Amino acid sequence: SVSSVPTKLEVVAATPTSLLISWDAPAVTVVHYVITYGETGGNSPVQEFTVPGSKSTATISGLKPGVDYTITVYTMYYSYSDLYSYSSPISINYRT
Amino acid sequence: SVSSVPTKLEVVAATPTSLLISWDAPAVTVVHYVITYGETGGNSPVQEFTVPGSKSTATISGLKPGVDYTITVYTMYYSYSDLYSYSSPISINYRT
Amino acid sequence: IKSLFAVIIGGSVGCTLRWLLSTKFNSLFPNLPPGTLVVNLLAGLIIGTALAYFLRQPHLDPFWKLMITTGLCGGLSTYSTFSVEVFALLQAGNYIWALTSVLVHVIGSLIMTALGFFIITILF
Amino acid sequence: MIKSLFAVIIGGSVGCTLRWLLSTKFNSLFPNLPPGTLVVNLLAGLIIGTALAYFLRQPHLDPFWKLMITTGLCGGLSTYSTFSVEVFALLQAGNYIWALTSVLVHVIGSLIMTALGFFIITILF
Ligand SMILES: CCCCCCCCCCO[C@@H]1O[C@H](CO)[C@@H](O[C@H]2O[C@H](CO)[C@@H](O)[C@H](O)[C@H]2O)[C@H](O)[C@H]1O
Ligand SMILES: CCCCCCCCCCO[C@@H]1O[C@H](CO)[C@@H](O[C@H]2O[C@H](CO)[C@@H](O)[C@H](O)[C@H]2O)[C@H](O)[C@H]1O
Ligand SMILES: CCCCCCCCCCO[C@@H]1O[C@H](CO)[C@@H](O[C@H]2O[C@H](CO)[C@@H](O)[C@H](O)[C@H]2O)[C@H](O)[C@H]1O
Ligand SMILES: [F-]
Ligand SMILES: [F-]
Ligand SMILES: [F-]
Ligand SMILES: [F-]
Ligand code: NA
Repeated sequence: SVSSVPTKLEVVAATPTSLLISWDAPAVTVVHYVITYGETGGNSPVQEFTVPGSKSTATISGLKPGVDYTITVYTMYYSYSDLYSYSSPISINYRT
Repeated sequence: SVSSVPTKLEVVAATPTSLLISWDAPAVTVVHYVITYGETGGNSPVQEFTVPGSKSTATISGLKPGVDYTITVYTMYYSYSDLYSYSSPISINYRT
Repeated sequence: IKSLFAVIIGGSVGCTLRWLLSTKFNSLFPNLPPGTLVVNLLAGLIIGTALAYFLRQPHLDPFWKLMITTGLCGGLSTYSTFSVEVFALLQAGNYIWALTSVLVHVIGSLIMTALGFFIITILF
Repeated sequence: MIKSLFAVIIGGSVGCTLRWLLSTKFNSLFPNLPPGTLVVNLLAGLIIGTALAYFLRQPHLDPFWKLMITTGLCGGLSTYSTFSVEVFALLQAGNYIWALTSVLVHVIGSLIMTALGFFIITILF
């Protein structure tokens, strides 16, 4: 009954080559969040990196100016039934 | 297989009206030892008192001179199967 | 074999209770899962009352003593789930609640055993 | 709910039976820190830790096997109630040094075994 997916994923600050994102944590023990990002035109490899469970923001660097990016976030979390497992993702688009 | 009854009950020192007794502890978690004493001729009420599990001696006072006494010692102890229970006694006779 | 039935019947009742209470309640407060806490506190209470009661009734069947302690209290309580909860909190950088979980489970479980023992001793 | 109930009972019965045999056989050898009760908690900590790391890497395995190993076996094998009476008895007997030692060794020991279980499997993978 408790959701392990984050909510309110959004870009709070941007430069031409970077984005600062934030999200609301789900009501479960999150061990780490996984952030994925890639060019929305789908001939470009998607990259990922983790951030600790205590954090609810992340910086994405090394982007190209004036390009549409798709950014997703999911959790690796502890629950009673499933022990360590991965959540479904939450997703947004943003143009540098 | 492990005995909860003490061993080597004996009088280590005596006056006409008192006895100092000692014993070897059994290989179990003893919570307290119970000491009983009374006149071996059975028209006399038996008295008892406890001593902490850490102690293995006790003093008996207020005895009559030149009288045979029966002195017993048993334990209240913890074990896995029986939790808290009382041991069988070990017993000696001693004439003041 | 008769002793084995006491362990299995008692143990199965305890494990089943732990399974229902944990899956129903643990998710309500993830920093200190309340289903796992309640089963340990409750098992502490039952073993404490058994401690005081069996002392006064030395001639009870060893079948009933075994079914209540090694069976029910053994199956109901848990140390393994207590560990993964704390381990997960440590991995998540949540040290304050990892410490709090350890203190509340230990201090809480001894307090419940004391209450079980002294309530029955005060009655008898 | 019935297939899940079998996993809990089969796993739980195996764990409880193991705890019963190991405790009655060994606890009396060292009464200040009963070794049967310690070993079952340390062993359950090891198994749950290895499960933690393994099931993460195999996310689509049957919930029957996960339930039978964790809530069943590890749940039935480990014990908090026996841990309490042992400590309570030591406190009543005035044996404070071993009451403290029992609490530290069970807690610190059980977390260490869970860490080993998790990191051994993570290091292999
Ligand atoms: C019995 C001994 C007990 C004490 C042992 C303490 C060991 C702690 C350091 C081990 O090394 C860590 O390994 C993690 C991987 O296993 C890495 O986490 C990375 O990967 C994790 C997911 O695998 C994420 O949760 C983290 O946020 C991310 O930093 C982390 O960088 C690295 O330092
Ligand atoms: C009393 C005896 C107990 C013995 C058992 C000890 C517990 C062992 C679990 C260690 O887990 C580590 O926890 C770190 C956090 O606590 C994680 O750091 C992660 O999170 C940190 C911030 O919270 C970042 O600084 C790190 O880079 C990042 O890897 C790290 O990955 C993870 O492996
Ligand atoms: C930390 C978490 C919470 C812990 C739970 C609460 C503590 C447990 C109850 C302690 O029980 C008492 O312990 C005393 C001390 O062991 C005993 O005194 C006995 O031993 C004393 C010390 O030798 C003597 O002075 C007394 O006369 C003698 O009754 C006493 O009988 C016993 O009822
Ligand atoms: F454990
Ligand atoms: F916990
Ligand atoms: F408990
Ligand atoms: F203990
Ligand atoms: Na258990």
